[PDB]
Amino acid sequence: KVFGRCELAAAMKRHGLDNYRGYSLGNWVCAAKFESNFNTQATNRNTDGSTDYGILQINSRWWCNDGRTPGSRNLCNIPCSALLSSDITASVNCAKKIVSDGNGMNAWVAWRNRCKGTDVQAWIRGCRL
Repeated sequence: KVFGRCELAAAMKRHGLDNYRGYSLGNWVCAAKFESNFNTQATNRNTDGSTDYGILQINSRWWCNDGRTPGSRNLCNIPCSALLSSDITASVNCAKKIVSDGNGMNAWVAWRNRCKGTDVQAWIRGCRL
């Protein structure tokens, strides 16, 4: 499912992501935009052979099991197919785990190189949330 900008923001707020570990809702929308483009089915193979899954392009190396990432962990205890569901609940649950560590939303390359430092608030602008 390809989300709308505001639709998604609204859904993430519902899931306890607005200012989660100090990161306002616009940061999360911005990340989704440049990670998946709001498409929950986005998958992307990494050079190391791990695969990024879903709306927030969560990685098989650490967070989920795709059954083909040798030497990996599954710290969110989920199949990576759980991350392509149009119900964003496992993506968001697993995001809270990733951001709660020590590198924050710097774990998301697209956030760091495309959101960090921006007027991220623009991503929830004109959204009835």
